[PDB]
Amino acid sequence: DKAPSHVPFLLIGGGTAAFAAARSIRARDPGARVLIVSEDPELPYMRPPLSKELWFSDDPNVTKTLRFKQANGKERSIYFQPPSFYVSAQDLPHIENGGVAVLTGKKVVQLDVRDNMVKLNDGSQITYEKCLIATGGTPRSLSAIDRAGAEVKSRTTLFRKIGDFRSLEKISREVKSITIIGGGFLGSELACALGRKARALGTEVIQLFPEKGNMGKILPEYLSNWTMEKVRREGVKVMPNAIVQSVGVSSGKLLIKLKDGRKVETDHIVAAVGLEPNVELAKTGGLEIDSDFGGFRVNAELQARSNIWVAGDAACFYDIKLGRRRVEHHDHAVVSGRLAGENMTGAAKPYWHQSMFWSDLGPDVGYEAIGLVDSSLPTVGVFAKGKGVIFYLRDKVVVGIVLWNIFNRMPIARKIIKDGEQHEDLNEVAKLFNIH
Amino acid sequence: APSHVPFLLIGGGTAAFAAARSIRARDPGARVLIVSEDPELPYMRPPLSKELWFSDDPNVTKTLRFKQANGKERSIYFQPPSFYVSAQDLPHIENGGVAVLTGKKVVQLDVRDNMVKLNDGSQITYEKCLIATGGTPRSLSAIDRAGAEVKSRTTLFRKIGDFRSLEKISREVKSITIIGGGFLGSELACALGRKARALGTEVIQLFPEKGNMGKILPEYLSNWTMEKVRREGVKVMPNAIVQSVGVSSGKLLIKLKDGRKVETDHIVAAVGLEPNVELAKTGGLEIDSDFGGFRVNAELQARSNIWVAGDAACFYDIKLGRRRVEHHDHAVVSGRLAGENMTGAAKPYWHQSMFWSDLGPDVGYEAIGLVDSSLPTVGVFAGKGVIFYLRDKVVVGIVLWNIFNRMPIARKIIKDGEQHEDLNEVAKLFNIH
Ligand SMILES: Cc1cc2nc3c(=O)[nH]c(=O)nc-3n(C[C@H](O)[C@H](O)[C@H](O)COP(=O)(O)OP(=O)(O)OC[C@H]3O[C@@H](n4cnc5c(N)ncnc54)[C@H](O)[C@@H]3O)c2cc1C
Ligand SMILES: Cc1cc2nc3c(=O)[nH]c(=O)nc-3n(C[C@H](O)[C@H](O)[C@H](O)COP(=O)(O)OP(=O)(O)OC[C@H]3O[C@@H](n4cnc5c(N)ncnc54)[C@H](O)[C@@H]3O)c2cc1C
Ligand SMILES: Nc1ccnc2ccc(F)cc12
Ligand SMILES: [Cl-]
Repeated sequence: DKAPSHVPFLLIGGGTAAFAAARSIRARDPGARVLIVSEDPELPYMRPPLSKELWFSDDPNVTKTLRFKQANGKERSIYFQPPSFYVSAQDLPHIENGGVAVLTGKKVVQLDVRDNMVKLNDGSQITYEKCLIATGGTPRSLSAIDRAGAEVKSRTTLFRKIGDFRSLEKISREVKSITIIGGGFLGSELACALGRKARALGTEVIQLFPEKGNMGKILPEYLSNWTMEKVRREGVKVMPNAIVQSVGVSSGKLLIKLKDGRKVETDHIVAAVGLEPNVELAKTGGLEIDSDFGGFRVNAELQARSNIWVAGDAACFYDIKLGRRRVEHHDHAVVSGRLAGENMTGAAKPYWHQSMFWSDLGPDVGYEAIGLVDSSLPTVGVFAKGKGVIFYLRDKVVVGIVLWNIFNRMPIARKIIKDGEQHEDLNEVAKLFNIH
Repeated sequence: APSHVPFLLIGGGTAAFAAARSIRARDPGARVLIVSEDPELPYMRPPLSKELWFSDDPNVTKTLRFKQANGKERSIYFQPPSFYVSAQDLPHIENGGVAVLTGKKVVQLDVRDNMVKLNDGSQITYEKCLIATGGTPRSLSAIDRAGAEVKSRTTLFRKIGDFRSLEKISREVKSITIIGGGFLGSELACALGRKARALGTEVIQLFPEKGNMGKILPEYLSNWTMEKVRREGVKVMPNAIVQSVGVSSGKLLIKLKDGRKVETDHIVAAVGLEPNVELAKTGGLEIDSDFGGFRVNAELQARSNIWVAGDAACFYDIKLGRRRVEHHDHAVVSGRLAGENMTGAAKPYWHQSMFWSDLGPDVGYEAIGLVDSSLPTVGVFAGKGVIFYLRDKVVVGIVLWNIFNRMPIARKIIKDGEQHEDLNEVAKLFNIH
């Protein structure tokens, strides 16, 4: 498709934050003409299903349909909207009452803030009246894998996109051993997914990471340790306290050497070791980057310059209640994207409604969280019967909450963090989550 | 006070006035309200440490008028009172105007409701707001830990009242000690030194650095400046760190960490500035933990309808990085820029501001950009000279020593960002051969 020379609303990146902004812009300006520029070839879609529901689908064609049943039981697509919801970029300036167009397979490579203009990888130039940067991030790699050969790189997956789910799902049906490097939520979710698939095929799934347990940087040690046992019981060989020294090929198999004496033989590697914000457009744009948290530095309204906002994983924003942060959650991309779209239509609203996070580690372990969640903060945990709540404290105030197997109570956790009261007994607060 | 005003400027100093003029020039019917905690109308401060001390008129303390370098006499006030309109008539007068509400302090900022609250309970809503609160002079821990008599005999020099009180003190006591080697402390030393020569009194200046402006100028130039300050009738004591200050038989006794002790009658502390950021709490506005002040972007904007300018603004310089500048011309430039952006300009800080200092009649300094003695420097001299401050193989700051009317040249060198193969050739641009 050809890109129009001018568009009122330009959204750079075609992910969750961009789509939520497009929906928000259209809801507030019913005749709005919104162009999304996406380097990926796919229309906007949500990523959480790529490590969860799509692996537990009953439909054996799930790799083709990309449909899944939600907790409510209703089936849906990973795509936020079907193609019929969008208009073509060529017809965008002509269609009555405007619409939302997605220019796929195109990357914005230059940003001219003074002239309100971008340049694409094919030389096309597009002027805008208001611009959203929603470029997300790029998965990090391991130094050991960067130093390894080309064969190792070709057998290492950085799990982010639909193509990664399709390649890894097919690999899980062809090889006998897959090793996941990374103890975060993504690595743990993939371990449970591959663990379930391995039980039916009789294959091997290994997860190794330097922490003492899964999500060691997020959950307290005792809860991190308990989570590791549940991941192990999903058919996963979990190796905590594991630092990769090198990776090589030995008789067709990948050989992982750890800083200790242990060695791991496997057929394929999946690296889930964090994200790097896509901030390359800051150079040509003269946009400030945050050296502490990374990403584009924006204010409480997600604004960088007069006609430029940033949302999603790439936005380092000022939280008037919690301080300067950068969040990499799905619901944050939705909330921050929606907020940006509103401010692109004159709302002038600060980030106020805190976004939630969630993770499913099998069918028996569900986590929900909100606010500042970091195992380095002091914590108070209250548990009962299997379930519990963990409060993260700062300045004698709750700044983060993790709900373990407690659902439909995120608004309560959100209000506790908003009120910012110095509680004399967190066990009484725990009763708000039906913990007695 | 009006209940509502389109343009509200918090603080009545250089940045506020420049913003009001800028707003009025772009929106000729604009109605601008300045809220100033001081009782005085907007005025420039540089004369308070220079021209007003070298005036021939013995009534200068009353007139607050001085002769410029051009020789034309003027007031420290930016405009006469007749230039302003009253706050009562501001919402009614044809074609609007600029009003100043003196003796009133904004004590609360409600960003959500576009509303401020004054110290007298008055509430004022706005459509666009400029925070130009400047800063407050810092004090010394040694003087804060001292008694009330020490505090009462220590001057923090910033306002008209400080000039009047210090001028009177210089005619009543025999020894004044300035603590601080910066531009303010050195200018006051030369001023009191000239005034002391006619009375035969004493002026002492002590600071921790090896010389005047040790944090700004390279060591060799800082030392040379110290000798010139001494020749103005000043006893300069470098490498001096105050350990404590007390009163001994009616005299102030300053005890230094190195064992030295100084007897004096009055102290002037010129040891830096603290940005007035108290409104950030109620306003939910971010402060910069590195440089201090309100954190704003390249357009000096904090929130949708709030800008910050002057000494209190920590802004992003797209060419030089995040900074906070405390110069007179920066308050003028940033204030003007804010006013333009408050009327839809959407312009980033681009025109670099200059600063200057006069240390007597024989030493004039002008500088621009990032000027810091910790940066690598190259000095080219001929009585006069230029000092280049380098970073990433590029000139990021320039100091001109006794070279005038060439700041646009220095400004262009920093803008071009060229990697010069020979800075001696560049010095020829400043008539240094
Ligand atoms: C497998 C997986 C599972 C997840 N599961 C969960 C979960 O269970 N719960 C949760 O809370 N979060 C989860 N997350 C995190 C959540 O998906 C992210 O926070 C969210 O996708 C971030 O949205 P975004 O719009 O900021 O960026 P992205 O979704 O990454 O979208 C950015 C898009 O812009 C493109 N782009 C980048 N630069 C340019 C450019 N210059 N020009 C054009 N296009 C460009 C990128 O290619 C990408 O297509 C998961 C993430 C992954 C990868
Ligand atoms: C004695 C002296 C000599 C100087 N000489 C030079 C020189 O030679 N060259 C140079 O480049 N620079 C010089 N400077 C620095 C220059 O004067 C300052 O950079 C300039 O005044 C900054 O302007 P401003 O608007 O940011 O703040 P200010 O001029 O300080 O104005 C702020 C005003 O706002 C008021 N205010 C604060 N908070 C509130 C509130 N909540 N409500 C209402 N009002 C409030 C403050 O009382 C003050 O009146 C000198 C400064 C001083 C003090
Ligand atoms: N000459 C000066 C006197 C007092 N304060 C100053 C602050 C900044 C500056 F650049 C110059 C000053
Ligand atoms: Cl000291």
